[PDB]
This record gives sequence, structure tokens and C-alpha cells, in this order.
Amino acid sequence: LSCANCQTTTTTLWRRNAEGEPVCNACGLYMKLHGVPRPLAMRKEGIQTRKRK
Amino acid sequence: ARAKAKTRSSRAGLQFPVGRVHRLLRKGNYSERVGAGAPVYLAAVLEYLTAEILELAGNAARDNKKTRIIPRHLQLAIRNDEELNKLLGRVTIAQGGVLPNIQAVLLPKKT
Amino acid sequence: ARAKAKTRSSRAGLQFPVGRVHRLLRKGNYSERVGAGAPVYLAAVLEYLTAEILELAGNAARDNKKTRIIPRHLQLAIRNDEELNKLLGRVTIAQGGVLPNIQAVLLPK
Amino acid sequence: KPHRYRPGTVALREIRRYQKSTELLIRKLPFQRLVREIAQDFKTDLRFQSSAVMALQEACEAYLVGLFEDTNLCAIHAKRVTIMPKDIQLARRIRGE
Amino acid sequence: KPHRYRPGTVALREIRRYQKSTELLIRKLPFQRLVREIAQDFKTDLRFQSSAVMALQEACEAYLVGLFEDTNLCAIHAKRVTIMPKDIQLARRIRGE
Amino acid sequence: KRSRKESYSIYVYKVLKQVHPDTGISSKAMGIMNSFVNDIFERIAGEASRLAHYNKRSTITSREIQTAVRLLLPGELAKHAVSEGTKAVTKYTSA
Amino acid sequence: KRSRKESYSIYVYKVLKQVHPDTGISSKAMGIMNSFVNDIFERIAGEASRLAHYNKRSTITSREIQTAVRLLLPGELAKHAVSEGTKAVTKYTSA
Amino acid sequence: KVLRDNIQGITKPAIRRLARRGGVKRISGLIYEETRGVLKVFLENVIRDAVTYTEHAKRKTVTAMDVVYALKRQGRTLYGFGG
Amino acid sequence: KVLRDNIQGITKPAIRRLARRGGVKRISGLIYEETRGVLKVFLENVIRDAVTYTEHAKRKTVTAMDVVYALKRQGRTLYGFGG
DNA sequence: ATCTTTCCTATTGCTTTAAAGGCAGAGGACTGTATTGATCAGTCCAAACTTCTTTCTGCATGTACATGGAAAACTGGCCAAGGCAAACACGTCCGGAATGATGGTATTTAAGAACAAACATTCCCTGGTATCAGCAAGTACAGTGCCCTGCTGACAGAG
DNA sequence: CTCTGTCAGCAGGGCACTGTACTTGCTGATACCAGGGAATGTTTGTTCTTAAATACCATCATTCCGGACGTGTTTGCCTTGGCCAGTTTTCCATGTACATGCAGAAAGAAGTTTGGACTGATCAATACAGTCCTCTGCCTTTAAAGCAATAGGAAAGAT
Ligand SMILES: [Zn+2]
Repeated sequence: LSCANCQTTTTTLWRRNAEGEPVCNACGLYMKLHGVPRPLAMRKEGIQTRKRK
Repeated sequence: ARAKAKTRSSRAGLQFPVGRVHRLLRKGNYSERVGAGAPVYLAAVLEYLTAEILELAGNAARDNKKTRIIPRHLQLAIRNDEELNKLLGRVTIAQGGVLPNIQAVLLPKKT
Repeated sequence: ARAKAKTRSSRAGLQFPVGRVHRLLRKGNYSERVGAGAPVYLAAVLEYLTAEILELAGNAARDNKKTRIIPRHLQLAIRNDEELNKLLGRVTIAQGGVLPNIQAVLLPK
Repeated sequence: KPHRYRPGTVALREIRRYQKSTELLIRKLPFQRLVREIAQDFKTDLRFQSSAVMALQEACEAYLVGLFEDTNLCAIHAKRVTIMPKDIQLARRIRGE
Repeated sequence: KPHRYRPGTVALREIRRYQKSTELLIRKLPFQRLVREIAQDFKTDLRFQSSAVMALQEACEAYLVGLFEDTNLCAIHAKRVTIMPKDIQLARRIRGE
Repeated sequence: KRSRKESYSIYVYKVLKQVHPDTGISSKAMGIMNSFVNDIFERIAGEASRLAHYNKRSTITSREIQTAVRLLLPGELAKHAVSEGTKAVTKYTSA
Repeated sequence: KRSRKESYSIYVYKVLKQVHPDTGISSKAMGIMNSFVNDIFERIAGEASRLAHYNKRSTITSREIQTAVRLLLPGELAKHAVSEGTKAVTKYTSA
Repeated sequence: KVLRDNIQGITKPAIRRLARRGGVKRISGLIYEETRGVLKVFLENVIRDAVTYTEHAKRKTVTAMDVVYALKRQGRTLYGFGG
Repeated sequence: KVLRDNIQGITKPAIRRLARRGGVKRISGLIYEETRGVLKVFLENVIRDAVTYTEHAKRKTVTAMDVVYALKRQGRTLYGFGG
């Protein structure tokens, strides 16, 4: 699955929007609070920089 | 004139504080004198160990569908790794719990 | 002029060396400074523990009809006393042997 | 007939539940009173930080849990499943306590 | 009939004899050879003081005697008198090794 | 005023971000990591001090720390820690 | 001559003569007793050094040694050693 | 002011839960008194060192550091309390 | 020069004597291999630390003090050879 | 219960080797004075502990039913103890030598100490997202009644 | 008598149904962790000094390797005895579930008390130089312990 708004495959708690499609926790909370979709620029990302055995 | 100051931690490429480690070694009354490379080596070792434990704890937290590491995740990471478990065999972690483990003979039989 | 030197052990009325203990404390990297009474106290404690162990070991040797204390007698003295055994629980005495014990279940009818 | 699980099933369920969780199993106030009583013998009119009592409780729970795993191993060794005072005594004896 | 002690009598005799004495029980030369064999894996051409090998023998026999005491306790706990490998395993597990 | 309390929290968080960019860490876990770092530091420093004292040396150099790490850490942990320590020391000396 | 190596042999022998006038002690027993004295000295000194660093104190005084003795020695030994140390310090202070 | 018989405050279900966390399926009836005695001994041993540390610093309040340190000197190192 | 199989040098009579000192009356046949394995593990653990201590001193002779330090590091303090 | 055999302990003579005592010296303890920095004493305040009060329940206690696990008794066979005889390899010493540990001198490299700048770390304040709580379906698993399928003790009846 | 047909009963095991408990998904509440700004104390740069480690050499001590001889120990084998494992039975002591009330948890407030910051002060430790005498190394002596031989008592096993 993925968020219908910003398309993250991993989230702490899947939710749904008014249309009923799945949305990630941050997007759902942002929509419920402000009435606007969460910007993809506001969405965060990162790449691992260390590894071992 | 004085050159731009550069932290020894950045010089060694570490994230941990070389200066603080050196100061603690000097104030810890461990020896009369401390070599220059001793704090760098110790900081590197500490950074490696904490990176290992954090990696394992993060994997455990991901397994539990949680985003923030908690003491339960640290306990699971430590006790599920043989080397870390041997290193920290005498240590108690607050709110860590225990590994799920039931002796085989205690489980229900079939008949 | 300097007066007649008197060892700090004599002042404290101890057999153990106060000066050597003070020097060991200073050179042991235990503290930046060392109090005057600290070596005296430590020497007194060490002397007391030595006296206790030697008394028990001598009693054990005398019970064994031996004039000189040997490691076996030290082991018998240490393991027959509760406090000393708890203090030296993790210690191994070379050539000390073990206390003679046999579990009562193993004895014959 | 009302439902009734056989002996041992709820025991296994509780084992799984309490091994899955991490909350302190002893009630806080009686343990605090016990700690204060024990400290009363050493020095009168003492005061305790809340974190100090919490640390004492955590250490006691961990120690008892470990002792109970060792006791369970000792009981299983004797071809039993019920822990008995002899099992605890053996576990403490081997550990050097 | 030739004289023969019933089983267990000479066992108790040897127990008393070896608990009374203090001399080393392992033959010195094969233990030295074993020590050298083990040490060669960590560094080639290692010189060994005689006192070092003697100390190793003292420590090893003391550890083994303690382990056998705990093993005998475990054996007696299971209502047996013969020590078995499972008893040593239990003793090591409880001791934390 | 009041005395400031120092800790390793910022450095532990930096290492966590470098390892797991998206995972967070709670305050209790951060305290546990602080305690762990302090414990390992105390162990290694004490062993290095003992090593220096045994050889009648006055300095704790990188060699003492390396030997302490080899003594305390088991197996692969010791090997990887030694590799990281040597890398850090070499990089520091070259700079 | 060889390099001097110090030991507690003569003091242990003097204490033995004080306690058991007509009893001797073998060289192996003297070595064991020397090791015992060194071990107890190390334990008490380490505990006192910790106690001094623990309250941000720079000096190890008689009170630190007394607390170390209280913490380490069990039961009756603790109070007997404390009494002996207090007596020794009282004698020393009066000179 | 005076506390008398609060060792019984370690209730039977509490010991049962502690045993369950240890993987114990069946618990003898006499286990509870033995466990109470063992806990009493352990608490006395730890609190003695904690109170000694408190008395050395001349404080009257037992702080979490003292408990952590008493646990450490007995080989029971505890993480998560400012160690 | 090299040594291959000298773990078998710890003969059955030696293990029997060690058990007898420990108070053991009856010994199972399988005990000897288990005890040999345990002794080998213990010897490797001690000798590794002893050799590390020797190497740190830049020496090539494993002195008794190195063995004493290695034993003390494992909580197995030995009296008689120190010094 | 008494006799025979084995082991253990105790006693006595020789010796040997290890501890007790004596002498030389040096390096480490001791004495005295100046310096200083660590510690002690008094005051204050704030924050953190102790005490008391009310609600509210969850949890401990008490009771009753009954199930299965601990303990005792019996059997046997097989695994280990005891003893004998041959082999071997440990123990003891003696010598060759070669390796490594100790000690001394020139030196050279690296760390302690001091002072100023500034910059990294701590504390304080805010939003916002992960985590907690509650309800409802779905799933997994336990307990149990019924049934089919096997077997076996017993009785009945043809060769 | 042999064997084969017929009854009746108890056992294993499979499967369907009911019921309980745990897991998952969704929504809503909240709390605590990440990010931004003020402050302070601690780290870095630079220079000088000095002392701890390094490199070379000499030398001696002490460990490794080999050899030879004595005999105590190890190892293989045989006999057998008694201890461990399996089976059966019993009963009591634990597990499970239900009902009640009581005190633990949480929140609020007040009291209080004491831990730590701040300032002044005072005194006890360190540094340095000079003196000397106590401890360790070496050597010699003698007595406590070890080894060998003998004798008597205690204990195990058999009749
Ligand atoms: Zn989204």
C-alpha cells in the first residue's frame, strides 16, 4: 500500500481520507488539522549512511 | 594570525566528541598523562558500539511497527545478538522486559 | 636542627608501613591528593585483617600438629570462617585444596 | 456447563502476556513502604527520591525474574514442572548467593 | 573368594583421600603440552615461564573442582548419585557461562 | 545560576540519524544509551589504566586503548572496533 | 645485585610473631599473604578513589577509607576494622 | 511513622506474575514465603550500600545515583537512571 | 615442534581424581568428553588474555604475572603467584 | 555376631632442604618551611519530598470445584565400579645453546602548562506528529461431544 | 482339543460445534519529541619546556630441545551389582473461576525541608632540599618436615 496523497510505502498508522483511499499518518493528521494536503516538500526523506555485518 | 578553529572530532571524521573524551580521561585520574591518539581511538570505539546497538534497536523497532526506539527495543536488540549479550550479560535495562521464551516440555502435549 | 626521625608507623602504633602505603596511594593514580590520615587508616585495616587471618591459620596449623603455616592451613582458616569466606569467595588459593565434605546422601546406609 | 479451561492453559497464556509486556509487576506503594521499612533499620528519618524507589523496584524485579528463570531450569532438571523451595535454594547455591 | 570391596566404598575412600591432600591431580607434562598447543593458535613461537604453566594448572584444577561440586549438587537435586553431562550443562547455565 | 548537566544525547542522536535517518528515540532510551556509553567508557579507561600501570608506563596512548578493546570486547566486536579505531587514528594523524 | 622488588613479607612476619609467638610461615604462605594484602589494598583504594570522584572531591581522607571499609568488609569484620582504624588515627593525631 | 509488617505487601499475585515473566507454569504453595525472604535479603543488601553512600555525602535524601551505584558495586549494573 | 591432539593428555584417571576432590561418588561414562571440552574452552579463554597481556608488553615470554592478570580479569583471582 | 583382610593412623630414625638469623648498602622514608587550593562554615531559596483528602474503581482476598502432577512402590538390565596385568610415558636429572629480558646512554619525539577567542553545548520555549485509548470485526485456538475405525477378552459351536 | 464365528465392551483418533481470547483496523485524544533562540564554559590555536619513550649495544639468565633410566600410572579386559529409567497407582495440592470490599492510583493542595549555589575563611596537602636508617639482597646455620620402616587399631565384607 501507499499514501494516496504523498505515496509513502511505510507509515506508523495508516488512515483514510474523505475519498476513502489510504493515507499515511502524517498526511491524515495534517489534513484533519489544517484542511490542506501535506506538501511533498514538507514530507521528509533520508538515506542510510552507515552499515556493518 | 590565528587559523580557523577545527574540532578534533571533525578532524578524525567521528561524530562523538574527541575533546570531551580527552577531558574525561584527564579528569578521570586514569593515568598521569594521556596520549593524543587515545581519545580519538576511544571515541571511535564508542561511536562504533553505539552505532551497532542503534542499528539493531532500529531494526527491532521496525519489526514492532514502531517509529521511535524504546527500552524494550534496546533489550530485544541486545539479547538477540550473541556478542552484545555477552558484553552486557550482567546489565539490567529499565523497562526492558525479557525475551519471549518458554521451555519446550512445558508446552501442551498431544493425545 | 632536625629532631630524631620517628616512623609514622611507630606514631600510629602499627606494624604495617604507613609511608609505603602513602607512597602506593600517591603513585596508584587513585586521587589527585591524599589525606594524612588515609594511609594510617588503611595500614591499620590491613594489619587487622592480616592478624585475623594469621590467627585462624595458626590455630588450624596447631590443630594439624604443624609448626609452620602452609597454604593448606590458610585455606582451612579462610573457608571455615563465614566473614572471611564471604570476603574471599572468588579467590583461589594455590595448593590450598578444598574443605573436606561429603554429601550425606552419598554415605552408605 | 460453563466454560472452564483445563489447568495450565491460563498459566501459559499469562506467561506469554507477561513476557510480551514490560510494566512493573509489583504494586508501587507497598513496595515503597517495604523499602522505607528496610531503610529504617540503617538510618532513621531518611528521605527517598522517587527515581531512587523506582530504581530499587526495577532492580528487584529483574533479580527476581532471573532467579525464577534459574529456578524453572532447576525444576525442569528434576523432571518436574512445579518450582519448589529446593529449586530456589539450589539456584541460589550455584550462583554463589 | 578374593577380597572385593562393594561398589562405592573405594569411591568414598578416594573422595576422602583427595579432599585431604593438596597436590595437583593432572599430570604436569601433558597439561604443559596442552597449554602450548592452545597458545600456539594465538601466536607462534611463544616462550612460557614455568611459573606461568603452574599457575594455569592451579587455576584450571580449581575451576574444575568447583564445577564438579556444583555438578554433584545438581545430580543430588535430581535424586541421582551419578553425575551426567546434563548436570554440567545445568551448572554452567546457572553460573552464567 | 544552576549547574549544567552534560551528556552524550546529541552525539547519540547524530549517530542514530546517520544510521537510521527516519527512526526516532525516546527520552528513556536516550538515557539508557547515555548509561551504556558511560559504562563502556569507564570499562575501557580502567583497563587502559591497569595496562599502563602494569608496564610502569605514564601515558595512556592509543596502544593501551587498543589492547583494552581487544581484552574486553568479544570477537567480531573487538575486530571491528579495532578497525574503526585504527581508521580514526590514521585519519586524525594524516590531517 | 638484582633490582629490588618490594613486598609485605617482613610486616606480615612481624604480625605473625605478635599473634602466634612460636609459629612460623612457609614461603608459599608468605606469597599468598602478600597477594592477599595487595588485593585488599587495591579493593579499598579503588573504592575510596571512586567515593572521592563521586562527591567531586579531590582528596582521599580518612573518612573515604572508612566508608570503603564499611562497604567492602562484611558484618563484624567491618566494625572491627573501623574501630581499629579509628584507634590508629586517634593515636597518630595526638602524636 | 513506624512500618511493621509490609513485607506481606509483596502479594501472592505479584509473586505469581513475576514467576510468569520467568516462564514458570506451576508454582508450589511454599514458593511465596521463600521468595519474600529472598527479596528481603536482596533489598537489605542493596539498601545498606545505598544508605552508606548517602551517609558519606552527608545527605539525608537517598538519590537514584546511590541506588544505581550500590547495584553496580554488587555486579548488578542498571541502565536508565543517570548512570 | 607443532602439537596436534594433546587434549587427550587429560586422561580419564585425572578427571576422576578431579571429580573425587569435588565430592563426586559415581561418574557417568560421557562425563570425560564434556569435561575435556569445558577445560579446553576455559584454557583458551585464559590464554587469549594472557597472550594479549604479553603482546602489549612487547615481550615474547608469557610470564606468570600475565596469567594472574588474565585470571583476575575474569573474576577468578589467584593467590600465590602474584608478584 | 564373629572372623578375616584391607586400609588408615601413629611412632621412630635419618636426612635434607627450606626458614631463621646476620651483615652491607642505598633509595626511599622523614623533618622543616613556604605556597596554595581544596575544603569547611553560614545564609538563602526553590524545588522536590512528605503529608493529608476524595474518588474510584481494579485488584487482592476468600471460597468452592476438581484435575493432573508429585511422590511412592516395583522391576530389570545395563551401565559403571573394582581388580589384574602389561605397556608406556611421566618424572627426574644433566648438558648444549640460543633466545630473549634486563640495564645503560644519546636523543628525539611527544605531551604538560598558560592565555585568549569563539564556538559548540546546555537550557528554555513551541507544533505536530507518533503513540495511547476505545470499539468493532476477524482470526486463532481450546474444550468437548459425537462418530468411525481397531482391537481384544469372552463365549459358542463345527472338525 | 483346535480353531473359527459371534457379542460386547473399551481405545485411538478425526472432525464439527461452541466459546473465549488475542490481533488488526479505524477514529479520536494527547503528550512528548524535534526544531528554534539565548547564554556560558570549554575546546583549539600557539609557544615553550621537559620528560617519557626510542634505538642501539652489551650481557647474562633462563627456557627449549634432546638424551638416559626407573617405575608409577594408564589402559584394556573381565566380573557383577546396584542405580537409573520405565511403568503403575494414588491423592492432595495446586489451577481455575466467581463474588466482594478495600486500599492503590491519581489528582489536588499545603507544608517543609534540605540540596546546592554563593561568599568568606582557614587549614592541610604539595613542593623542595637535606639527612639518615630500614628494607632487600646475599650468605650461613639448624631444625621442621619428608621419607622409609614398623606396629596397632578401625572398618568392610563374608560366613
Ligand atoms: Zn502521505
